Amino acid sequence: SAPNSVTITNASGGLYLVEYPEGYVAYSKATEVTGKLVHANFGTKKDFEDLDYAVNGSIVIVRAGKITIAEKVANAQSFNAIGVLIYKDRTKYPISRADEPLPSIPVQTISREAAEKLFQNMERDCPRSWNTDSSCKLELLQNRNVKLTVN
Amino acid sequence: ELPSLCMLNNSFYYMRGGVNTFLIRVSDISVLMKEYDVSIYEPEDLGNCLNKSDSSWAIHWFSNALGHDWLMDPPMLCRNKTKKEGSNIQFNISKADDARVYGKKIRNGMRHLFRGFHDPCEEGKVCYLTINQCGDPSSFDYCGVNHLSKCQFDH
Ligand SMILES: *[C@@H]1O[C@H](CO)[C@@H](O[C@@H]2O[C@H](CO)[C@@H](O[C@@H]3O[C@H](CO[C@H]4O[C@H](CO)[C@@H](O)[C@H](O)[C@@H]4O)[C@@H](O)[C@H](O[C@H]4O[C@H](CO)[C@@H](O)[C@H](O)[C@@H]4O)[C@@H]3O)[C@H](O)[C@H]2NC(C)=O)[C@H](O)[C@H]1NC(C)=O
Ligand SMILES: *[C@@H]1O[C@H](CO)[C@@H](O)[C@H](O)[C@H]1NC(C)=O
Ligand SMILES: *[C@@H]1O[C@H](CO)[C@@H](O)[C@H](O)[C@H]1NC(C)=O
Ligand SMILES: *[C@@H]1O[C@H](CO)[C@@H](O)[C@H](O)[C@H]1NC(C)=O
Repeated sequence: SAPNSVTITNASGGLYLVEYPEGYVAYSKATEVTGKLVHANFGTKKDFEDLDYAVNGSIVIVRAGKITIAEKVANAQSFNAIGVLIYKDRTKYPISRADEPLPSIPVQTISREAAEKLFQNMERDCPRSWNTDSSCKLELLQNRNVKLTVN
Repeated sequence: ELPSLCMLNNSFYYMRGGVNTFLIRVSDISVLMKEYDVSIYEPEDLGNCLNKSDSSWAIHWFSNALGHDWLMDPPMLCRNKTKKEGSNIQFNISKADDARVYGKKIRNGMRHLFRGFHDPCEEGKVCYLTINQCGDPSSFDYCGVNHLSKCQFDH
């Protein structure tokens, strides 16, 4: 019954609570994941392919939009991500349904407020090609980590 | 009386005012934004940052002890009472851009309040002083026995 939480940790200086998200969740189990946070745009197959930086052992943050969220988490898991954060962009992108097969890693939807609070602690601008807010960033560096707790 | 202060180590500092205890940390992480969170323009506004309003007095004193000018200095940010994350007060003390001078003052404040203060702020990077009331979810278990036990309180 403990609330779901997204927190940021530096190199042992402490844990800082970003948000208690009331948004929809999928549990494989009640889980606690911790690692580098990394942006994967819409989380499509090509989005993960085009990334210039490691996804394994990392939590991915993706925008809702082009594909269904199940496909997003399937792609993230396909590239060995440990969890998925989903936030909703300012422009709403229609979902189109292509060929797809048949949730083990935690999946948490967060407010755009929490997404921007994470981004302000992240580095590297998102490509202009994504047509997303300037607050967007790609990598959580400086040995920082994000902790997602899903109960 | 006046609040009593003790620093556990370079990471965790603590204030005790009345029945309440507040964690104080200094690091390069911010979880508050001007666009979403409460800006404290005058001391009264601190009554928007804590679970119970009265305890805000402890923050008030601490602010003036740091050197905060309620007239010219940048407003500190805090999380609203209605939000369920807890209470978080940020002083932007970065050694960069427009907060540089201000930050210095605040760090000097710390040097007078916590003998043996360690400055973790790196030059040209972002830096913050964060206050979390003990017991709120935002202070986690940093106000338990394994921390406050081996800290000795004074003043
Ligand atoms: C706590 O306080 C610190 C320090 O004041 C803040 O950090 C700075 O925030 C300001 C305001 O957002 C930033 O100022 C901008 O700097 C840009 C230059 O980029 C440098 O810094 C970035 C860091 O992200 C590096 O990546 C980059 O390589 C550079 O080294 C400028 O481009 C901006 O110019 C804007 O203003 C002019 C007028 O002055 C306009 O006319 C322009 O069109 C333009 O819009 C701007 O000056 C600054 O970058 C931040 N510094 C650092 C070190 O991060 C924190 O934001 C603050 N925290 C909170 C929560 O408030
Ligand atoms: C990703 O895989 C590489 C394999 O070369 C490994 O060295 C690295 O540690 C992995 N990353 C994480 C976060 O586990
Ligand atoms: C500070 O103390 C905590 C426990 O009180 C400990 O886990 C941590 O490693 C210490 N860090 C430093 C920098 O002293
Ligand atoms: C805190 O939140 C409530 C409702 O969410 C709002 O009415 C109030 O104005 C907020 N406080 C401040 C200081 O903005």
